[PDB]
Amino acid sequence: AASVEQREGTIQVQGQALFFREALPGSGQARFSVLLLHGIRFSSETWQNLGTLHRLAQAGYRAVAIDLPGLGHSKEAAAPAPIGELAPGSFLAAVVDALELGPPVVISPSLSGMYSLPFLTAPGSQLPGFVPVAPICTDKINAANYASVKTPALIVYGDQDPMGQTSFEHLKQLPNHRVLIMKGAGHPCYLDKPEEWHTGLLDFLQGL
Repeated sequence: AASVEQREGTIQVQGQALFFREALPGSGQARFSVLLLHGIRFSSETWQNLGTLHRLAQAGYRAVAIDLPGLGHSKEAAAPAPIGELAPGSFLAAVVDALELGPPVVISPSLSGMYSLPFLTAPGSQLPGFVPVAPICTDKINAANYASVKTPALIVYGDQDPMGQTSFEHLKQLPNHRVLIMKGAGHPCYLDKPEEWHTGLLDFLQGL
């Protein structure tokens, strides 16, 4: 195909440089943008090697994966908050603004929950789609705020992941959601069953 991918992996966000990898259609046109976050043991590089950025690009989407503060090639950036608490919801807004992605579908697994959830619930921040993958901090957002989010959600998790069921109890409070349970998969379920993950993901993005 004619998929263009760049890793100018550098944008200034709240005074710090963050690394990012990107893949887009090539014509330069895309239905909308998809922002991918990562777990503490991974980074944007994991999405690249898994083929996700490329897959999404050839399907007509602009795919952008960043490295969160202190991880990956963003090692010298300082995290806005410590593991244990929510990061400012305005952090990802700055990210989106620097890359000029426009309202994006946010894929948020594990650790990134601390960044994505506060953003999903930020004032006036109505996203096109949200794809949580056993995020942390789901219990830090109260029912009232979850019920206020109208953005479509695809709750994905592996049935072998104890955080799957736990986080689901809170996430199910999202008004518009669908569940994608990956049988025989663990916490990083997208790595255990790539085909099932990519198929479910694309199917979801199509219905937006």
